[PDB]
Amino acid sequence: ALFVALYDYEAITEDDLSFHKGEKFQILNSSEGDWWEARSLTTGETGYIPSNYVAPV
Amino acid sequence: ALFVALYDYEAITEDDLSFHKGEKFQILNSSEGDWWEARSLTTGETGYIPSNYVAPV
Amino acid sequence: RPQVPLRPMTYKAAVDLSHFLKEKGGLEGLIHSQRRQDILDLWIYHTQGYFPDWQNYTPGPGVRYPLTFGWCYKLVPVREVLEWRFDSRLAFHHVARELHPEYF
Amino acid sequence: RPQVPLRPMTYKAAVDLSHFLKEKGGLEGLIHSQRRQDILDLWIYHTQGYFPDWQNYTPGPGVRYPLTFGWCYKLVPVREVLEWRFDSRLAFHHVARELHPEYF
Ligand code: PBM
Ligand code: PBM
Repeated sequence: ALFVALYDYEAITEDDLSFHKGEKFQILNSSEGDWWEARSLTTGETGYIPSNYVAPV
Repeated sequence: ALFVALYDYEAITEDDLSFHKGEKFQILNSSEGDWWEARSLTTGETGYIPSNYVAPV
Repeated sequence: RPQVPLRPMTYKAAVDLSHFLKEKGGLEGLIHSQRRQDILDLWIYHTQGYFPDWQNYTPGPGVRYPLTFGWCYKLVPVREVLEWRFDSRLAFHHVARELHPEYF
Repeated sequence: RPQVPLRPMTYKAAVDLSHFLKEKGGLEGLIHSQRRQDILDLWIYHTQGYFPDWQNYTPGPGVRYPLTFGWCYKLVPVREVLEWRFDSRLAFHHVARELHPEYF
């Protein structure tokens, strides 16, 4: 179940994952709240994303 | 000119204007500030509205 | 659904919000919590455009009166556990200013 | 673009935010005001999802130290007129918890 970024997000913190609309992710953790831990399929970079900014692929 | 509602609104007073998405309006004033006075074509009522909730028809 | 344009608080707006929130009953007796209130204020900020810095109450202990004249809610005991109590006469009597002019 | 999901302020989040703002060259020296700060807190809240109730400083007079360990901004008098002053040692010395261990 991949996910796609519906908006752009620019992290300020280090653990957040910045991304652009259309980028696709694979979620690693989503039970720890509404900020999921995602891995960028494009770069292989992992970090937390605003779950409400992504939608299933 | 005429404007239309992009989203709904729910006023906390009769001096403002509640509405629904798509409601048309006649801007009776927009030089006061960002909360415009207008008349709902769809009801025939005047009240202030969040300018950013309505766009040109 | 954009955050509505900002707009200044005024006696009238405080009085209007009181009756509005009373209509959408829910604060009555609701146990106060800074978080519960911060949430409430942010909702009104996005929704109606009133910068969240109006609903300030007087010190404790006892009943905590609203500092913004027009806001018809006070915090009533039962540290001290409080609740939101609508007190209609707060629109005619600036109690907070009477008892705590230091905030004015 | 939706309001970002809410999340708790953290030591690491406070350290990054401080360095970020420092980079931005904003708060430094700026005269403090509840409004300016609420504006900040709301910006951080909208942008990063950190509920606007963490930026509390210690009681004056004198310098007010942040209770959030990791927030590198302190308030330095320059009611006292205060100025936001960056101090990276706050990420290494939780001053506020010593002056006021009760808060923790
Ligand atoms: C509700 Pb009176 C005693 C001006
Ligand atoms: C919801 Pb506040 C403490 C500017």
